[PDB]
Amino acid sequence: PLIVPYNLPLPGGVVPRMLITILGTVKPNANRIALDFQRGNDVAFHFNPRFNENNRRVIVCNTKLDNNWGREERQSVFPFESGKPFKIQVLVEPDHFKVAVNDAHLLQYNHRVKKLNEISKLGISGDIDLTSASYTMI
Ligand SMILES: OC[C@H]1O[C@@H](S[C@@H]2O[C@H](CO)[C@@H](O)[C@H](O)[C@H]2O)[C@H](O)[C@@H](n2cc(-c3ccccc3F)nn2)[C@H]1O
Repeated sequence: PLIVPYNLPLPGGVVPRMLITILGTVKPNANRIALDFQRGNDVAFHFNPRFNENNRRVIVCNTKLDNNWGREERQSVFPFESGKPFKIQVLVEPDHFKVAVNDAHLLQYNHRVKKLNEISKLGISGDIDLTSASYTMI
């Protein structure tokens, strides 16, 4: 029952072995969700489930630098369902973010922003009831 959009500070940025967990429930008739791992105004890793892009469900990932989006990476495996509880786990690995949803691997996103210790905030937005957002080292 956290307020959305939600800003989770990531003190000292991210680092390999850091696991970020987001628990929530998708709203009925959801349109979109976004996680934005931010380095100041830049978005190192945007993770964006879209429930209706041309009547298809797709996950779009990208990076925003100096207010410009780059090349999208798209994943049609789509583990979310309107109305249902989810867990997103984002594990920082040395050369990529590794994302699992509901304990099943979903995608990896290679690091474009390389100053990992400056990726100091996670924004959580869109059509969810947000239960919790936290991090730990594994
Ligand atoms: O690349 C990734 C970006 O994509 C564009 S749309 C893109 O536009 C291109 C140019 O026309 C096309 O070339 C390309 O096909 C098409 O995907 C989105 O607006 C961006 N966004 C989403 C959101 C957001 C806000 C609130 C809640 C959830 C959210 F997700 N805030 N910003 C971002 O997701």
